[PDB]
Amino acid sequence: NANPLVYLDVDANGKPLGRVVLELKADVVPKTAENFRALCTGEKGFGYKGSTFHRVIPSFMCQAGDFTNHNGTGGKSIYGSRFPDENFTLKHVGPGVLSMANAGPNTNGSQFFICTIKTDWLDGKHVVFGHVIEGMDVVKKIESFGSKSGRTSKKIVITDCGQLS
Ligand SMILES: Cc1cccc(C[C@@H]2NC(=O)[C@]3(Cc4ccccc4)CCCN(C3)C(=O)/C=C/C(=O)NCC[C@@H](C(=O)NCCOCCN)NC(=O)Cc3ccccc3CNC2=O)c1
Repeated sequence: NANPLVYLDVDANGKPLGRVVLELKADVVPKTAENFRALCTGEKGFGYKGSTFHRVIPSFMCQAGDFTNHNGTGGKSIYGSRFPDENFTLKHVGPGVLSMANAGPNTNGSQFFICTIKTDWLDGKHVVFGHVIEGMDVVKKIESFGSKSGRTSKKIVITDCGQLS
């Protein structure tokens, strides 16, 4: 079975930035990939639609997915509030890596990040589970509205998301 492709359509201050297309590596991390896929489609009754990129740091990563507290302290997975680190097989190889945000070991929920640089120091600490395959330019636009603290200069909103099937 082919790896799922999913999308995020992103606004800045109500103005469309475009579409990010992500391949989820369900072959290597099936459980982590399925959580993200299901949060994109909303099929458990909750997910990413309408939530924000709440922490964006230039030359590091763009972080999103806290649809419960919208500030980096929340989120939940389709398995429960948190689920374990599935494996650390895939590595933070460069820009475009899609990886799980966490608050330490075995705290995956819904928050995720897209790298804008090789973040190798996160290897073995954050579960990588996909990669940008179209729309890296959009990711760079998101990055342009970040700051050193991560606070965004514009409201960055995932206005739609889903699975490309
Ligand atoms: C409950 C839950 C479940 C799943 C995910 C999450 C998100 C998770 N919430 C948090 O921890 C906190 C703490 C808290 C409070 C209440 C409940 C739970 C936790 C709240 C949000 C703000 N909060 C801390 C940070 O912001 C932390 C930054 C950090 O960990 N600082 C170290 C160096 C940096 C790097 O390497 N910086 C390089 C800078 O180079 C700039 C170049 N120009 N590492 C990082 O950011 C590591 C990293 C990596 C990817 C994604 C996220 C994160 C951080 N995890 C968070 O945000 C929370």
